[PDB]
Amino acid sequence: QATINIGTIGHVAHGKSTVVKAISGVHTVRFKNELERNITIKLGYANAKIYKLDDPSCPRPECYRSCGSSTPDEFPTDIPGTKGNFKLVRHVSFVDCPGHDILMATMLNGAAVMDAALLLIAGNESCPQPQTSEHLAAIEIMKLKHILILQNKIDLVKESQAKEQYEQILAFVQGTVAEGAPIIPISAQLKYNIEVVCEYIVKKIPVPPRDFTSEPRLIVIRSFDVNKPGCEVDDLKGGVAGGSILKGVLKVGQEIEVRPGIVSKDSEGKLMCKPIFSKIVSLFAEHNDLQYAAPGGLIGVGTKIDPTLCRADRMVGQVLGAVGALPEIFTELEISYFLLRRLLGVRTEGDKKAAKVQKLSKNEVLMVNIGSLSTGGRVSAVKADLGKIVLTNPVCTEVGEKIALSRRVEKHWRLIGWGQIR
Amino acid sequence: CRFYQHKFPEVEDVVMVNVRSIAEMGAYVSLLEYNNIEGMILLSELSRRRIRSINKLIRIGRNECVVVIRVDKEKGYIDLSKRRVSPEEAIKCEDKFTKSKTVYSILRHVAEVLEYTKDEQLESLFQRTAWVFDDKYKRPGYGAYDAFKHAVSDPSILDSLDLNEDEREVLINNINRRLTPQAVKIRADIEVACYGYEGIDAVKEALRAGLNCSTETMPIKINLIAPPRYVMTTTTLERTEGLSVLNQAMAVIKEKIEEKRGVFNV
RNA sequence: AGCAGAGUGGCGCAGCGGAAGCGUGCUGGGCCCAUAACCCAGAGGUCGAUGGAUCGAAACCAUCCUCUGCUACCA
Repeated sequence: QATINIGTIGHVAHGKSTVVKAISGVHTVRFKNELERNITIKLGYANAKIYKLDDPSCPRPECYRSCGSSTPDEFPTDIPGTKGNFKLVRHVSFVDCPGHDILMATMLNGAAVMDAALLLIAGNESCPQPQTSEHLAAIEIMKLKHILILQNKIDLVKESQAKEQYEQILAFVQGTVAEGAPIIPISAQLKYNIEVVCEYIVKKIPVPPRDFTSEPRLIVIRSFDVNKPGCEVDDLKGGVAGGSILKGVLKVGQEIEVRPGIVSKDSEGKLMCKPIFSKIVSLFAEHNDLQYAAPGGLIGVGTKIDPTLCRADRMVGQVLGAVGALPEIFTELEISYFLLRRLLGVRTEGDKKAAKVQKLSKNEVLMVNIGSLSTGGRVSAVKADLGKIVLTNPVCTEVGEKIALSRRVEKHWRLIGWGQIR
Repeated sequence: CRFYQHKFPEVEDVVMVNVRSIAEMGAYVSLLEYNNIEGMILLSELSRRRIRSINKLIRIGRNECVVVIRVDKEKGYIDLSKRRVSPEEAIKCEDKFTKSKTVYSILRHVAEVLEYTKDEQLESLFQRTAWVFDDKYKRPGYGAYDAFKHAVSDPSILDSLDLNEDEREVLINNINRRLTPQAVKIRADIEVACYGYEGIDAVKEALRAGLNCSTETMPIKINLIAPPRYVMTTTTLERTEGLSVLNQAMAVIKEKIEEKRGVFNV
């Protein structure tokens, strides 16, 4: 299954497929294939098995040696050991977030259900690069600090440039946790020092305490392509949710409720929403059958919903509770909030632009990323430490946790501040 | 031999010819819309406009539609004209030309076995069989092909008048080989947008009831093209008997799914 | 994968139940003192496979495969 969710976030032009296939062995893929204008801009999924030969390096199935195929310029070979079967240490899960700035709201959502991260830095561009800081700050807000910085694209980048970049990032982030996070330079054109990464992810990132006894909550981020094959139609025996569970052991045959709900017919107001109920058909993770779905892992829960809800990616950031979950489904919400004194996620080579953003004004639409949900809503009252927001689609608030608040600076929204629900 | 019910053409009738020579004064041509009798076309009555080329108009080895302007009944001079021709007449004549060819090929199997050492053999077969098939249904626009097509799908037509031997197998084979496979363009149009989870089994009960009052063992063609769209090609007759199968079946699927939760497309 | 088209005999488009169909091009001839325009003349040949009726099948009708067009998903 899975034990931890390590995320693979990282700004434009570092190469995703080479690094993702080295760590998991499962390609990051999605709609439009095709391939990728550059690096994956979709929310990729992948799981993997991490075993040892009693060595800090992680074998392949063929554990005698491993000859790469990253480049035919030279032969990159590494040796994990010699063969006689290897001991399974754990089953790991990844969360490949978008690597592009416009997709920030999606990157936030996907990130918010991980248990650790890997900041994929690229040495090609600017030293205190916008997105590195954006990522790091969001991570410390959500409730994580289990980060391993990875210098992923320094294959042709000289050692002065690459040294200056790690220095400037680590010096800018002087107020964000990063001093207890290692910085592992690797090759992505010769897959070198990959074996030492395997030592790091088992060290810096154990399994955090998971609450089995507590009531099941599944947070779905990705829909399912079911169905439409054959034989026997139409619509499906139904619809599969790619979600991570962050609380409770969800057992097979259990009934689960999707709690933001669907709005009642001919509503004259903003109420009333009614949750949808679906019975769990199957609990699939990796490529191995399971009867349980332990928390701390990203699992494909097939449920008895019908094709229309899964025919496109429409279940991004929905909260699912088993069953008749107590969590309130607000339509208008009381945010406590604070703002950054800089505009995060933007800063280029020349002061233009990135400074203090002006105070929020009422009746402006802002993206409130609450939980893994992403709703848009307008601010109806605006006091400094008390704003009232009215949301277009209702938000199930599992706990008052955190929020991330963004404002439409130009073409798309950009992160301005965070806070906590009251 | 003759391809037509009458031996000689009338006056103002649309016919077909095949050019075998090009004359100074027009075109002398053989018929293949009747006997191989001679008919003369004249240069003046071919068009109402100039004529630069001449082999990019009429040339040898071409079927050309034309109107019989005059006929000498006793002499056998079939005067001809291409001046009054419309494309609608060409469609009507090409069909009659093609249909006579296939019908005479059916009435050639008869002559393969019987005494045909003399050319008049086919003429003997043609007059006695063809006329009673087509004359009864010429006034409604049918050829002898209609009579034979009716016989294969209900055999009483060719048993109502003298039935030949060995003919019947080849007759059946050629009717059933060429005029089929044989066909239903019945497709169901069904739209559904469920909030149900019991929809998967609900649809199964609805699918198997596409035709009411049939056995549970009836074979049908289910098709899934998209998630809301359920196409059922219903029991394949001719699409004039499965009309009730198409129309009322659509009501079943849309009704069965509304009972288990929510509103749907009607 | 649902629907559509095709699987050269110079080119390009692919026409129909009679073995190149249309448009074009190339090459040659004719007209003219000459050119254009105009008029004629060409060319080794199941046209992806497996079958049936047939005198015969790119073309009459099927069973298969492949490439593409529109729609669009299993992967």
